[PDB]
Amino acid sequence: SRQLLQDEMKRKEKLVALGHLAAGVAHEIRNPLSSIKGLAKYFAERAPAGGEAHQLAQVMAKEADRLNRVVSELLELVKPTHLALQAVDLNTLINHSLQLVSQDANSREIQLRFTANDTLPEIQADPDRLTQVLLNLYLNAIQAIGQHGVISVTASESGAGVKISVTDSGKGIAADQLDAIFTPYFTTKAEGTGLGLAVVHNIVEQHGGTIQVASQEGKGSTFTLWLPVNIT
Amino acid sequence: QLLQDEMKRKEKLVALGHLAAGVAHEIRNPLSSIKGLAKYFAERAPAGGEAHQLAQVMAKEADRLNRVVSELLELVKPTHLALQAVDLNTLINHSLQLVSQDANSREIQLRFTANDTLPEIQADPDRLTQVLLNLYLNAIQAIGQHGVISVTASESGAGVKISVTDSGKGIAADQLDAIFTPYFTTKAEGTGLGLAVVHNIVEQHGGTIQVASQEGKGSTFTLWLPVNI
Ligand SMILES: Nc1ncnc2c1ncn2[C@@H]1O[C@H](COP(=O)(O)OP(=O)(O)O)[C@@H](O)[C@H]1O
Ligand SMILES: Nc1ncnc2c1ncn2[C@@H]1O[C@H](COP(=O)(O)OP(=O)(O)O)[C@@H](O)[C@H]1O
Ligand SMILES: [Mg+2]
Ligand SMILES: [Mg+2]
Repeated sequence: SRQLLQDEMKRKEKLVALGHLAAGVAHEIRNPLSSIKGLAKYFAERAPAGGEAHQLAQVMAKEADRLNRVVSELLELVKPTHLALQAVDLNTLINHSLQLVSQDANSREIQLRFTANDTLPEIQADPDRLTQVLLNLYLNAIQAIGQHGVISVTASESGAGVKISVTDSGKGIAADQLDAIFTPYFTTKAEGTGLGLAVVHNIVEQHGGTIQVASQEGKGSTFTLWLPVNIT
Repeated sequence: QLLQDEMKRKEKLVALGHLAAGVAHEIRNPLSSIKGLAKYFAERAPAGGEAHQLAQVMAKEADRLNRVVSELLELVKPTHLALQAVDLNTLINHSLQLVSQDANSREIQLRFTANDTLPEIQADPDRLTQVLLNLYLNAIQAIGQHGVISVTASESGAGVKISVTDSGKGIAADQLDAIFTPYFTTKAEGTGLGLAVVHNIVEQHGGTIQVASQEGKGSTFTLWLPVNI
């Protein structure tokens, strides 16, 4: 028995270690990309405007920024699961996230809607990762509405856990794309990282919850989150 | 359930491979164009100036990013096969036995007939067992209760064919290749990595996997593996 546990512990250790080394390699990819992004901006600025050199240098800079954001999200995904659990009231966390996105919503003329239920029970979760998830969903919704929209967030008690649903009024998603939407590296945006919903899924998986989506193209979309009241 | 954990770890390694190949593609298409732009700016700029040196620096940086992405890919590259002689009858039986209790409780019938004349192939038993377990679990999920699971093994050419047929719930034909793509799944819970592991192991061995499915009727998955790699 002593050796068998030593064994299972060793296989688990090998997977987490591979994750740690992968995070390091990703951090080292960020360094030449950041160098490339800076040097491509210099060349774009110094190059004669309007020409092919200027266009190519600016496109390459934009691509290097997109690549740094892709690599940061990849690091978030490859990193071993590390959750700082805490008892959190969801109303306060949701309000804080909404206040975090308020300026960008008002700039684009998008309404933030959320009603709080003080009856709502506290959940065992990592508040920073839940923020990173809510913000990713909010950003997706904002990009999709583009202007003149509304975001409705609600929280309710489902069995044991809670369901936070974020509904937008944007372009929606076709049923054909309704499955590749969570697939890594898939995006319909030229300045998009197709890893935001991958990160959302990973974080909600580490929390033992579920992410589901219901969308009608043009009408809008709704992302529903189930998070357990007790992590165990 | 320590088996379930080992399965999950294999799924995570396959996922890391996919993520790495994706970042590599996304990083590599621009790289060549950046290196050319660097070369044009450097030839245009006077020798020794700041634009010249910085252009060489940008080129070297693109080459270094290629080296680092190659490193990530090599790190997630799967270990070579532990090639050993395997009697597939014994393996299929052990695989079904690892599923015996869950199939029994969920009212699932396990049917296999062994051919004594079936040759023993050079393969990795643990990985083949992983492909079999993945196919079986997917099949049980396809039908919670009142189903039958049929496995057949046969010689074919210079190889062997194993077919897993289930009553299940069926998969439409409009989504056939996409079933093998990693992170692809038709259930709310669950990863989309099982058949990704299956395909990775089969292609590692040197064989092929094919699917047949009638909606509402059931699904058949066929594996061809070589006798000597
Ligand atoms: N609220 C939404 N409304 C419409 N489409 C959405 C929404 N959220 C996600 N999507 C779709 O999912 C794809 C993947 O999103 P994600 O993985 O977060 O990356 P990105 O936001 O960079 O595209 C988007 O390109 C888009 O097509
Ligand atoms: N034999 C089958 N019968 C019915 N549906 C299947 C079968 N095999 C795979 N599927 C569907 O395709 C998805 C892809 O399988 P897989 O990648 O293993 O995902 P999972 O880990 O959720 O089982 C499954 O989740 C299931 O929804
Ligand atoms: Mg996004
Ligand atoms: Mg599966």
